[PDB]
Amino acid sequence: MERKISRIHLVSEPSITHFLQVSWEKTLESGFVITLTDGHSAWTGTVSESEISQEADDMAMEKGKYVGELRKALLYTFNFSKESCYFFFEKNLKDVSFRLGSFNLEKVENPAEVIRELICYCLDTIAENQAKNEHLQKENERLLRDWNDVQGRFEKCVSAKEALETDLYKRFILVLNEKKTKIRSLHNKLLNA
Amino acid sequence: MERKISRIHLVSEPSITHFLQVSWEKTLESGFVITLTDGHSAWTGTVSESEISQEADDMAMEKGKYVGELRKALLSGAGPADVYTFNFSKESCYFFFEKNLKDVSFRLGSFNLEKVENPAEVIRELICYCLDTIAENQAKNEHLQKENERLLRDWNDVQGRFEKCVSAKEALETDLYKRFILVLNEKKTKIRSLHNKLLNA
Amino acid sequence: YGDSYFIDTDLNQLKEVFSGIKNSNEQTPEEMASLIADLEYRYSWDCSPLSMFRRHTVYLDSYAVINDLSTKNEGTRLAIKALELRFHGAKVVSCLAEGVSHVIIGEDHSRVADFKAFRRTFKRKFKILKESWVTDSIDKCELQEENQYLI
Repeated sequence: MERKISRIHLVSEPSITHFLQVSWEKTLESGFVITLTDGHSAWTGTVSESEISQEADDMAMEKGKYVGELRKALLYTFNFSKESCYFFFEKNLKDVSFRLGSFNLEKVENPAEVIRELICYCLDTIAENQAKNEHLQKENERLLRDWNDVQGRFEKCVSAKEALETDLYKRFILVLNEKKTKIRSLHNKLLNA
Repeated sequence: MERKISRIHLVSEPSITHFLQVSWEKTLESGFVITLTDGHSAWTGTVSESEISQEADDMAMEKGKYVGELRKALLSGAGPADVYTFNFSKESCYFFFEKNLKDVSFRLGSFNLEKVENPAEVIRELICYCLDTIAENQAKNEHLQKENERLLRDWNDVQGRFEKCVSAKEALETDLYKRFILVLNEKKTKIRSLHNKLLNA
Repeated sequence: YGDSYFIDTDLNQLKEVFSGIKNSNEQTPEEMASLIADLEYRYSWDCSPLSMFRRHTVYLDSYAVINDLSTKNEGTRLAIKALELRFHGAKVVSCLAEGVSHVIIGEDHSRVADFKAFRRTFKRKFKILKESWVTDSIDKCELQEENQYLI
């Protein structure tokens, strides 16, 4: 799963941060595979498409608002209750006050396994995104070099065209001034001779 | 002094993991402080000099590759070149990961590790640093692809302008040539007219 | 030279005549704007597609902040305006001066405030013009007008 560990705060220990592992199940409405760890216990809750469709409109409030709350929070002022294994927190915002989802999490006895999953996904994501960044520097450098080369090509084209136009105009001015001198000489000859 | 995330895969302990979150000093060829953790108990310790290489001779492999391999195993990413069975023994507080060539027990490094009580915050910081690096890499990808699109658009625009200019500059120069042609033709017509007038003058 | 007084010269004659003349541009860019630009003026060639900025002097808008010539914008195609200006007899003055009369606004339009500072210090006031006046004009091989390309 896309088990992204997102930092959350405890109810009694705000300074010590739990990492709400925001996973994926190919769907976003059904929440995520919510695995939680503290270094002393594990909370691996497998919430599925069973407390979403019915829990969306149970409190006389729209599914869209419920799904919006899930996206804005499950994916701030976070609070986790260890005693009940139930991820609920005070969402003290504008017109929002309720237990966000009936997320009765499941707890496995060994925190080492959820720590395994967290560390594995963390380092895999670091490696994947570092390779992504590497070929992105590669592509960015390639396009920067291409753009600079074409800009220099246009520089050379403009310079060459301006030089050719200038020298052609100068030669034409020489020829035309000589022709005009001939014309005025013919004017003088017709006037006198 | 920093902690580098190396989740060595324990074949002997698939349930209790072990991270060799090395907190190394400003040395690599000499004894480097390597720190370990499992999830509920961390294993820290200071590695001495001239003793870590005794097991390297027990390994009977190359030196210099020893320092690089220690860095690879300690830092992020287990090195494919010399794969060690990550037998981070909790039964002895001695995280031995060894390449037992020619089917014999050959030890790699003398690591004096001690079991502690609460590595929870340390592992929290470890995976937090991992995912902070992930998030900054994602933001880097975002602005990198933004710059990619911007440079591609500018490259296409400059290429189009350059192609049009190179294609039509010869035509423009020929147009200037024809302009000179017409000007000189009318000048020569005037010259011929004046010459004919002078012939009758 | 090969130029005659009674035989009209064609392109072949002109090329041979011009080839006979040595190639040397010993003339300062102001003089192309004054006398050589008048060749396209007195004989009505100022409407040439690729060279129509002969008497139009623009601002090479390639800086994030105006009146400073060190903050060149990188990764953008703002230098095309100068080269297009350099494609003709346009005096490419990189800073706001009396020459600047066609401010070709590129990918940044918030810089108009800095243009207001020097829009009164110089006689021929420059006007805020879009990229169509320069960047797309020579791409279309023309010379757009300020009124139809404002902003």
